[PDB]
Amino acid sequence: PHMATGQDRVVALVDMDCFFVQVEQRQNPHLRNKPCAVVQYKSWKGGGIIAVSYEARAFGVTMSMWADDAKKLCPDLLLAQVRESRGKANLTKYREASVEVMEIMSRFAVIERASIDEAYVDLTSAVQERLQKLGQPISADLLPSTYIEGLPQVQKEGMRKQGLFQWLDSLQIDNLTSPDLQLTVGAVIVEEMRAAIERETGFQCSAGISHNKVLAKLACGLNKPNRQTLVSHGSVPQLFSQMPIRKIRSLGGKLGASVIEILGIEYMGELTQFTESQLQSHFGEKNGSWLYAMCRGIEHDPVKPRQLPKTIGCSKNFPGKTALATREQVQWWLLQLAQELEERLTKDRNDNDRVATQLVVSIRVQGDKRLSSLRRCCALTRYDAHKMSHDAFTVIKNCNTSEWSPPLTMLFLCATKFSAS
DNA sequence: TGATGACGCT
DNA sequence: AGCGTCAT
Ligand SMILES: Nc1ccn([C@H]2C[C@H](O)[C@@H](COP(=O)(O)OP(=O)(O)OP(=O)(O)O)O2)c(=O)n1
Ligand SMILES: [Ca+2]
Ligand SMILES: [Ca+2]
Repeated sequence: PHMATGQDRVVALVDMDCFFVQVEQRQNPHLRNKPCAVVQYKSWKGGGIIAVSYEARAFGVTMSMWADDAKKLCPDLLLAQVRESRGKANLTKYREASVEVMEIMSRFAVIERASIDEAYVDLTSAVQERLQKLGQPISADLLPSTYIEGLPQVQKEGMRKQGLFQWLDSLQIDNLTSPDLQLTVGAVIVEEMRAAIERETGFQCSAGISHNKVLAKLACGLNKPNRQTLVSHGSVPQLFSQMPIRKIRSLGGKLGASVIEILGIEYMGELTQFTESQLQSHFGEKNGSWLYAMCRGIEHDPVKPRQLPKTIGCSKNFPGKTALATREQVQWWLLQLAQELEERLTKDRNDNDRVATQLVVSIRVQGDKRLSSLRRCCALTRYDAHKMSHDAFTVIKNCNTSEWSPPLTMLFLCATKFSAS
């Protein structure tokens, strides 16, 4: 009676399907329902693919594939190019499409912007309200695109409905504090949210509904595209019993590899065999407690009330022979970046009633193994591109070993530390 | 041959 | 503060 079960909140994660592709398909109907991809920089191997329609994925086309290589798998692949301004990729169209979706989501609940195409939603309050509206049963008709993970327990839609039926058939609708009922009502609301997003933007999305952010995110990916998935507390032991550790958000990197290496396990469920102290011993007090709870389906990270980015940045690589070797080059490109940055900052100030107060300048030198050879901050007191680019140079001036030596393979300008205005 | 953006550590 | 990790 004193063991927490992490069933206190209803949390959703809404993620747009093949997002940059949908933005380009809305604009150009010729791309709709076709194997297509979004690329940046046409000149090297046809350009780098950064988003892929589900039709193209069926041919094996992936992110981070050169377009020329993708065409070997999928000869009729259609392409849309990222806009280029001031000599660099410009992502404005996708950021603006993002604002369309985020503003719609914000009508339903306060959201946390987690990326350009996804947000978490805390629906706990909304669910309580809808529950008061309700002791009536919940019809399957209200969950037309919802999967219940773990159920049923020979066509795709047939399986979905059978699982949904088993779920609804055993719900206790007379209990307003039932976690399973709360999740179900959550899923009804997310059906409504996803309907509004598609009606008002044209964009389809997937979603996960569970009791916390990590499970919601995991759920979202289980049935994509254009579907949503409910992961109940009860579904966790079976789900985690064969779930590779790397699939869980934040464990896809070196920490996750060390969990696998040090403990000699493969699946998230196997973590339950360790005491909290054992896990803290290996991975630190914070990670240890987090893992101990998370492998039990429990996580407390709040949905933060933030739908605007906290930083506004401009970045460009200069690979191989294109590395910047003269001061005229370095200053010209700092200026190009500063000009895009000023543009976005001025728009931000008018839209969002805030001003950035710190400019961060980051570079990479040719032979450096680190992604950043220098990261330095200075004051950002005026939205002026020439001043920002001049300040950036001043701050990286002493890096030159010299004519710029070694040549620079990356420049980065980032506006940070916003204050109300 | 990429362009971002959040958060943790000392 | 500057660096790193993780991700999208
Ligand atoms: N390494 C990456 C990953 C993504 N994106 C951009 C392109 C994507 O369209 C968008 C959202 O990324 P997702 O990882 O959510 O992938 P998609 O939305 O493209 O596909 P899915 O339907 O699998 O979510 O962000 C990017 O520029 N670089
Ligand atoms: Ca997506
Ligand atoms: Ca995403």
